[PDB]
Amino acid sequence: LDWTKIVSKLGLSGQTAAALTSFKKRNDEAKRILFELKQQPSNVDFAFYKSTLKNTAIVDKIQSDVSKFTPSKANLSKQLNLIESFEAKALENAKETESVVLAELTDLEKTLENIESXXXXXXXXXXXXXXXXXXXXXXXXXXXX
Amino acid sequence: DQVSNLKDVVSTTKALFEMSKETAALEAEAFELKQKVAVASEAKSVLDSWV
Repeated sequence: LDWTKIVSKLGLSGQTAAALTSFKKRNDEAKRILFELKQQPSNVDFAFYKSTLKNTAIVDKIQSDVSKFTPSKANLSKQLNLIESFEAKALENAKETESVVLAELTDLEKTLENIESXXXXXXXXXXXXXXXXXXXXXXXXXXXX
Repeated sequence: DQVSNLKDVVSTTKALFEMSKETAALEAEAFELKQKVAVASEAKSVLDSWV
C-alpha cells in the first residue's frame, strides 16, 4: 500500500514531486469526506410535520417528492483519460525497462566470470567481455545524466 | 538500480489509473451525500419552524 515506496517510486529527476504531492492530497481528502458525512439517505420526519403545518396537505406533498429521486453532481466512466494513459505508459516505461534490465544483467554476469578466469586460453575471451563492461559504465552514466 | 526501477515503473504506471478512479468514484458519493443532507436539512428546518 506504498508513503515509504510511493514517494521513492520516481527517478532521479525532481519534476515528479509536484505530481506526487497533488495525488496524495486528493486521495486523503476523498476518504475524509465520506467518513465525516452520514452514510444514510434522509430522515424526513413526516409524523410531526403534517399535523403541525399551517397549510393543509403541505408537509405530505414535500415528503413524497424528496423520498423519490433527485439530481446529483455525478459523472460516468466515459472520460477515461487516466485509463488510456496508464496502458500507454507501461509500453514506454515499463516494457522498455524490461529489455534494459535483461541486457544489464546478462552483461554483468559475463563480466564477473571473465574477470575471475587463464592468461592465454581464457584471456582473449575475457578481453572481449572487458570491452563491453567498460562501455556499460559510460552508458550507465549517460542514462543518469 | 535498473532492476529496481523496472519494478517501480510498473507500479507507478498502474497506480495512475487507480488514483483517478478512486477520486472520480468518491466525487459521486460525496455529491450524493451532500444533496441528501441538504434536502433533509431543508425539510427539518421547515418542520421545526412550523411546529
